[PDB]
Amino acid sequence: MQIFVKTLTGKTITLEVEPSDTIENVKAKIQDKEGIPPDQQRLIFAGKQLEDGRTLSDYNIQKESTLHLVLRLRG
Amino acid sequence: KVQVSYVIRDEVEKYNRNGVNALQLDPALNRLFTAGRDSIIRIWSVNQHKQDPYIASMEHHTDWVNDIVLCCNGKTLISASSDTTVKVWNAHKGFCMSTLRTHKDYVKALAYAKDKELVASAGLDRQIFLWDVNTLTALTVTTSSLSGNKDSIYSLAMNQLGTIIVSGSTEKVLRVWDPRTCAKLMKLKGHTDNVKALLLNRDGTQCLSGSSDGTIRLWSLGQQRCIATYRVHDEGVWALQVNDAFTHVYSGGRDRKIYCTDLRNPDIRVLICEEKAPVLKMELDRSADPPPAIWVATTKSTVNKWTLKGIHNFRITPLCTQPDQVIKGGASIIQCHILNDKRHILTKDTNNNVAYWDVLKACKVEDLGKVDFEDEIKKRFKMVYVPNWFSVDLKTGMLTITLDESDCFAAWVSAKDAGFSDPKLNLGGLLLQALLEYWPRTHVNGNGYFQVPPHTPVIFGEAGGRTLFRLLCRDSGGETESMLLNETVPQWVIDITVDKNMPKFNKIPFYLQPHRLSASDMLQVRKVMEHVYEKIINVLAEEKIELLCQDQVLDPNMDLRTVKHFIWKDLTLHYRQK
Amino acid sequence: NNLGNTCYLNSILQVLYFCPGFKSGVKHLFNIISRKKLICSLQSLIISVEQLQASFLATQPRRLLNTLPMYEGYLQHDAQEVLQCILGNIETCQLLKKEEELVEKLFQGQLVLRTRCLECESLTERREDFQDISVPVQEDKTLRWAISQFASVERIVGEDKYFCENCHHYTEAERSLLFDKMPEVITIHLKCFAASLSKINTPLLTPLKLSLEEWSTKPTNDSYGLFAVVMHSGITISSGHYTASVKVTDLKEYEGKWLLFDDSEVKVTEEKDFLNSLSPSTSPTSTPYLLFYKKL
Ligand SMILES: COc1ncnc(C2CC2)c1-c1ncc2c(n1)n(Cc1ccc(-c3nc(C(F)(F)F)cn3C)cc1)c(=N)n2CC(F)(F)F
Ligand SMILES: *NC[C@H](*)CS(C)(=O)=O
Ligand SMILES: [Zn+2]
Repeated sequence: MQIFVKTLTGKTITLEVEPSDTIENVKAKIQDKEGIPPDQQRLIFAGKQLEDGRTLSDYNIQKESTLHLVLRLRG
Repeated sequence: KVQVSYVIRDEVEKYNRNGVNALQLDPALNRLFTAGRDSIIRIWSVNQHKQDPYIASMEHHTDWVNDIVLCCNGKTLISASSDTTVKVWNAHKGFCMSTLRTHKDYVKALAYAKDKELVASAGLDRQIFLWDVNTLTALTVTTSSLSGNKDSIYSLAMNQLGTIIVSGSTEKVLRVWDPRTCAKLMKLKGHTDNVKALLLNRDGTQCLSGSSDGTIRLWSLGQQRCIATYRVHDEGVWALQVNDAFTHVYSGGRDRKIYCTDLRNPDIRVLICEEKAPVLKMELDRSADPPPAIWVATTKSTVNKWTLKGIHNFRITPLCTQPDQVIKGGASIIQCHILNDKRHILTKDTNNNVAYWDVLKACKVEDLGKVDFEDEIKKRFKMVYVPNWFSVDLKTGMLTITLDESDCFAAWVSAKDAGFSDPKLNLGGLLLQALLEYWPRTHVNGNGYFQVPPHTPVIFGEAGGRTLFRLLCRDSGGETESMLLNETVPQWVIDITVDKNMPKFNKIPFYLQPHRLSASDMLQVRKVMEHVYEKIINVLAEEKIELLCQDQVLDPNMDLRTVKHFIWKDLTLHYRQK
Repeated sequence: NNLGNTCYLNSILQVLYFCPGFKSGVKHLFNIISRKKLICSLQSLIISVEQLQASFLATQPRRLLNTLPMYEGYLQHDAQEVLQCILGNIETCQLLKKEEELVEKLFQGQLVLRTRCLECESLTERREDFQDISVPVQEDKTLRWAISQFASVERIVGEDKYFCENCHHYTEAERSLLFDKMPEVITIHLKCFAASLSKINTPLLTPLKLSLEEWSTKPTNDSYGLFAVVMHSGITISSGHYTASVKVTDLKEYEGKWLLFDDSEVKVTEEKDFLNSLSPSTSPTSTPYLLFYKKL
């Protein structure tokens, strides 16, 4: 399969995720194509954060799905 | 960043498979050149008396062919393809002569100044190179870059005298240059969507354009403005052709209709017959005035020849109903499935036919016929697990298998599992040994098991980009082929084929508990039974112990790597006596 | 009353308390629990806060903190994270109502995604629910421009090539976003951080009015008035004292005057005076982070 990701600038990045992997593999691919450490990324899909340690079949991600990329701002 | 690949195809491909992208005509010899989405270029004979029209083909590209131009009075042919390569051929014998690889992305445009002998090429990388033909046939040639541009170029045209060149891009703004001085002249705006067809007069005074919006505009190069606008087409126009004296235009697009629109008065309209697929790259027969024929191309593998005789005398009912000359075409593959044991492939093509392919031997063993795909897939179920080590690409309507450095050597299988005649084989290593077999560097004073058929093309390409080489498995023992192979192959292929380096293996931990060990992935549970028996003694091992995983009794032949994948959901086992 | 180590939950609670139709709905959900047997905690805090408003005319926000594997000890966290956590904990309504809507109506909408191959000109439509809009602050100077960048025609070229199954090749496509259902209040999330890890201190001129009809799917005529802003105060992504300012919704002379919830001090400002603070006319220290647009 093929999914899209909206980075910080607003551009779109394409991934071939093979929907049987965990969130850590997706974050690793995002870091490979973006250079952001995987411990500071916050993936958001359908207005709900993607939690680690789970596959993608539970989130029913299919076809072309956009995942919004945001960081974490602490205070 | 280098991937080795090869395709599975028949020795003599005689019919089109995927479609047609460009057309050309040779009135001197009465031949037709068909550069389709399939990588092969064919030379048909357009004589009606030839019941089997076919001449030698030209197979050297690895992807789609976008446009071909017949140069030097039909002696040479220039072809541009999706992979960033522009080649030079010899149309009299159909063999390549040169190659130009100074492009970054796809190439989609190609012009020709007949009275000047120049060729210009444009692509998705937003560059335009001016090439002189006379220095191409005889030969690191020099470059003449003429590109002030900001987005991808989808079509390009040049006038007959080679003094004006116009390009169309996604800005809906046409840019006009000058080949001799490489200067900028005009900036023609006033379009809405992509422009995919440009036609210029012989003297370059007027220009015709057709956009994906669905409108045809007549420009002027003596006055930076548009003159007339026609919207006879409901959908976008993809093809455009004109008469000799800029008096009539033949158009067609996604509408699946072909019109003949007048230019002086756009209220005269005749409807040539409608094709069954979106018409693209329409071609005209210019033997005499008026043109007595027209060749159309579509997204399906068939080329028709409509006849125009009712024009100028017709006084909207279609003029034709059937074509006069038909060229047959084959069937392309639209679906594939890799079986549980990663050797065989089940492919379903158009006209609803399913075939059973092989990968290691690179051949087809059987065709199953008219059966449902889902039931056939469910019937062919095997209780094994072998990690994937290749990929299948369905472009060009044929089977293409790509091997990547990451996971080519990731599949170890037993000797009897592979079917040969205990050795622990490696599928990727055997395939890579079989491919480069005539290479003299691999010899010593697919090695001893099988042999890939000696006509499979071998391609060394970059990661989703230009292909650095293209080789035939049979033609590898020569001089030039060896010279290029010494530098084109990557390192990880050399360390496996040229030198005998054993690729690494895999291990997995598993917890044993009488309700930590490291063992090879393809280890049968038969050995875990023999291990627990011989450690806790106070045929015999087979009969007096049985292992349970998730409360399922384990068969003493299925190995550890499929216990994890099919039964377990680190792995843990339990054992009970008797 | 409010010790300054919980600066995110405090601001989120203060913003949510003034949201339309929130304190009334939560009282109803607890009333259903009241006769059937996080919701019980929220109703307790709302009662306590309303007691103080009578006097003016130790709140202890830690009761929620204890009830809400990422919240251990005295640490620093995000505001949008706790907002999403609270809005996700509020599941409970569905479980209660199954046995026989405060987020699906207040904070919920739908989108439409269109992709168009440039070779075959074939479209494709998908539907995705959105709870907030993440908008680019600045390109690698207007709210409308930022929203347009977020949702308009954008072409995916280069290595990001669309794989069209009608052509079975890697083509080039264009994408678009459309709004189908707009919630009662629409929140905007500003991506202040820059990948370059950094922080941009140049704000955007946030208007006091809005209209979503150019990017909408149906012809509608409704406005959007700003009523709450959450502002950072730091210079990097390591710390910073959150601050929240909320408009008065509906006491005899405070109407139409913005508030300013500083650290354990309530200050009343004016609408004209406040509008000149977060604007880029004068280089500020605080940078807006979230914007809440109540309808009408
Ligand atoms: C956990 O805390 C909260 N959780 C949720 N929500 C809220 C606030 C009200 C949504 C708080 C909260 N946070 C800090 C407060 C606080 N409440 N109060 C009580 C108060 C009393 C009068 C007013 C008021 N209303 C108007 C009106 F009606 F004109 F708009 C004008 N004024 C001044 C506002 C708040 C207060 N004194 N502080 C500062 C100190 F406790 F540190 F001292
Ligand atoms: N970011 C934490 C809240 C503000 S403070 C004063 O604790 O740092
Ligand atoms: Zn397409």
